[PDB]
Parts: sequence; C-alpha cells; structure tokens
Amino acid sequence: YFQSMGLELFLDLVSQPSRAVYIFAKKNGIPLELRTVDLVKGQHKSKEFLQINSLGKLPTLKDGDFILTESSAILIYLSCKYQTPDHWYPSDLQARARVHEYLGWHADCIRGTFGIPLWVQVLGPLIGVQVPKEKVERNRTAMDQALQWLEDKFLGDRPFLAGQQVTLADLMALEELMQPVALGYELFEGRPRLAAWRGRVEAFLGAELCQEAHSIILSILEQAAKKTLPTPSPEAYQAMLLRIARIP
Amino acid sequence: GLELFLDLVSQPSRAVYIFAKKNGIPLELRTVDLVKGQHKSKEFLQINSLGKLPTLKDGDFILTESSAILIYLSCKYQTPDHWYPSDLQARARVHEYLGWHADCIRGTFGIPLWVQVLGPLIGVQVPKEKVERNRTAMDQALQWLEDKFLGDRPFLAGQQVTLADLMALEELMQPVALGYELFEGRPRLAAWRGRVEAFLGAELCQEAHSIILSILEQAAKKTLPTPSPEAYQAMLLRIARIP
Repeated sequence: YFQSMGLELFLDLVSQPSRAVYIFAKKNGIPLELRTVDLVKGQHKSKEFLQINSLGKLPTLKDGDFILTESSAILIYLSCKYQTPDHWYPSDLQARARVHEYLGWHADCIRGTFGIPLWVQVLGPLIGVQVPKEKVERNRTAMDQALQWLEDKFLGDRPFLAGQQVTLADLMALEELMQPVALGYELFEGRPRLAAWRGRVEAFLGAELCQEAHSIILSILEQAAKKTLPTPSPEAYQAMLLRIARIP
Repeated sequence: GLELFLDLVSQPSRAVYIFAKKNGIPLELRTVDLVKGQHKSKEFLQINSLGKLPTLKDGDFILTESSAILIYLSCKYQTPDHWYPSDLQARARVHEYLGWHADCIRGTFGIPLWVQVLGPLIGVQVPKEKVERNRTAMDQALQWLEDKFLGDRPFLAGQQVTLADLMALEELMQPVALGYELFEGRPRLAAWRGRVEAFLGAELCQEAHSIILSILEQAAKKTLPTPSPEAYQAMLLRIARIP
C-alpha cells in the first residue's frame, strides 16, 4: 500500500519470473525498492495488492503511475529505461529476433511446464490435493522433451541460448529450470551441454547473487516438510485449485 | 526475397499474414498443410527443426514465433510506429499483452478445433469435463481482456491497433469459426472486433479467415486430408496436453 520514492518491484522469490527480474535488476545495479508479496499466503490476491495490479500476479513493476506486469515486458522496459549493457538485449535486428524467438518458445514450452513439480510436491498437498500420477509422468516427459529442444535448437554448440553472450533468454530459462532442480529433479545430469551452459550463466551472474536469488526456492521443500509454510487464504486456495486443474 | 511458411488454419500464421498484407511487405507465401503433417516432413524439418508454423526465412536467417516474426518485420520494413510504438510505456503495454496472451490465450482458444474437428479426425474424443473446463477458461480470459486490457479504451494496448490486437483477434476467431459466438453479450469485445476489422478492411479479413471459416463444413463433408503418422503423433501429444 505504501510506496518508496522511486521504482518498486513487487515479487516473491519462490516465483521463477520474480527471480529473473530480481537477478536482472541486481546484476545491473538498477535501483529498485523490493516489496515482498507472499504467494503461498495469498497476498497477491489481497485487496491491497489487487488495487495495484488487478491481475494479481507477480512480478509487478511500479514506476510512478505506470504499473507493468509480465517478466519479459518488465525486463525489456528496465533494459531500455536504464540503458543496460547491449548484450542483454542486443540492438542488432537478428540477434534481438533470436531473443524474442526464445522468449516466445519459452512462454509456450517452459513456462507452465517446469513449475509443475512445486504443485505436485508442495502446493497441492498443502491444501489436501494430490496431482494424479499419470499427470506427473506426462509432465516429466514434457520437461525432458523441452530440455532436448533447449539443447538442440537454441543452445547448439553456442555458449548461450540466443548467441555468443548472456541475454534475457538465459535469465528466464535458468530461473524456470531452477524450480524442478530445487525440488530434487536433477535436470542437468546426463546433459553435459546444458550443465556447461548453467555454469557459464551462473559464473557471469556471480555466486553470491545466485545464492540470494535461489535461497527461498532451495529451502521450500524442507519448509513444507516441517509444515512452516503459511496457510493459503481462501482467494489463494481458489487460484491454487484452478492452477492444479490446469495440469494436463 | 522473404519467404513465409504458413497455414491459415493456424492463428499465429493468420496474424503474420495479416500484418504483412496490411503493410504491403512482399513475401513469398509458402503453404504448409498442417492437417496433412507437412510441417513434420523431412523437407520442412530441414528448414525449421521445431516443425512449427509460421516460419519466416530471410536468406540465411530462419525465424520462428509469431511475436518475434512480427517485431522483426516491423523493424526491417519500418512499418507505421503505431503497430509497435517506440514510446517506452506504449511498447511495454504491447509486450505485456503479448506475454499474458502466451499464457492465457495461446493454447486455450485453439482447443475447440481439437474437440470438434482434429481429435475426431484421428478417432480421439476430448472428454466433456475438459470441454467444459476450457469453456470456463475462455470466458474468464475474455473477462480479463474486457476489464483489464481494453477497459474503456479502443484497443488492447492503447489508442491504436498494435501487434497485440492482431494476435488476440486471430486466436478469438478460432472458436468463433467453430460456432462459439463469444462476442455475444460482450459489447466491449464486439466493439473492439469491429474497430480492428474496420481498420484491416473487409477483404483482408475475408481472405485471412476463409480457411478457418470453412473447416467445420470440410470436417462434416469428410474432405480433410488424412494426417501423416508424424502429424498423428503430434496431434495425440497436443490432445493429451488439454487439461
């Protein structure tokens, strides 16, 4: 409800696109007031938050009167407004097209697929709901196919997903792949090219930045096990039920 | 010369087709028959390994994803600013819609074609429970489109037609073409469609929508091609991702 003097970012580091924007702002030293909005508790569906963003999704950027959603949109906005190093989002027509191509494919094949293990293992059981085994198997196969395409189409024999340098594409991809990794799905094993890529991206980001970005997600399974997670609000419950029923 | 590989039965294919035609961008149009499975053939997999439409080929440079294609074409051919405004916040609004679209529209609004035509074509019924869940999901997404994106503004991302309106319209056309009259009872959405279609022109709209608008009749009359085994495989995978 209350604001800081400038740029506010409403986020929860349990969320993949929140972590992507967090990392981008931190790495570029973009001065940003972090406002934590607790997803599990349901604070993104609170009256106060819906007043800011009627969609009630994270991350949300507030720049004065200007309120903006969608990590890709937020990332591009900040990169321009703050004139970040070119490699992140290259001016070059074709190099930029490669970043947009990845982002488009990501929205389709990664987003909404790689997050599912959190629902299976933590969030569903948290409200008494099990994800059927057949769906879990389907999701695992879907993840493996997507990693194969990630390796073959995008990475190739190149250092990063959209060319010779780290772009927004790499940031988005990593934070999504981190979700199953944090729950004990070791996605990089048996995938040497992908493993090398991760090492490359994380080396660039810095160990300390990666640590603080990934801290929450790396502890969530254990916190769920010790039953220290918040009880979802009725609004969060409703949204959770809908999300779970969207698992194919 | 540029080539566009496309099939007008497909929503993102139509969006790119419309943008190019409205802007007079000279493209070699190359029809790739999706139902037959030409997108999964060796010759096309040799061009786009992902075997997905639309695909744009610019000499050596091969590009997929309608959003990426649209942006690329807009900069390459320097189309009128309004399609993709250079203004920081106007542009962010376009990206914001496109991202939300990929999550809430793309993959949801196409489902009735699978229910009514494509599934039955290969002996697969979509369970009623999924059909009803999909209908509810469409209605919820339409509500966000009206309340959050349009509001009382003329278009989805501001005062003028942008890439956002093109993608939205072509996705919404899919259920419409299959008998879901979803602009009924939703004045803001109906007015928006009227605005977008008036800007594009009746002939371009007619040309873009002709194929999808005749697909139910083709299914009823049983004149649709038999899918290749590769198409069949992909169809089963797509049907199984309906929740």
